[PDB]
Amino acid sequence: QSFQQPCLGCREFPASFELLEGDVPLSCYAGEKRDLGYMLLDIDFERDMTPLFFKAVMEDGVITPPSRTSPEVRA
RNA sequence: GGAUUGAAACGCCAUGCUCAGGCUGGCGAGUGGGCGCCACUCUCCA
Repeated sequence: QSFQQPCLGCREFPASFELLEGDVPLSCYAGEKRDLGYMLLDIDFERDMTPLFFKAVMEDGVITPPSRTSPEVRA
């Protein structure tokens, strides 16, 4: 069930979804590391729609952004 | 039931492959070659 059909960015791109109850499978670049540069973290609606950026790096195809609620990132 | 740099967003209207031209004039299948040599229907019952 759902409140509405999810989309991959734009409404013309629907997404099929599933719930996982087990282990994460392997990934295509499981044994490679890669750099992305800076990326968008989130948008601050409360302080008049202000964006935030952070540093992105991929290794084993897993990326771990910092918490967007953390105050220090709001500078 | 606030917010996926999102919520809305046509590649569209229409256009001849056309007019016309001979595969034609003409050339012998023709000269001549034995089906021949010889062979019992024949031996019986008023």
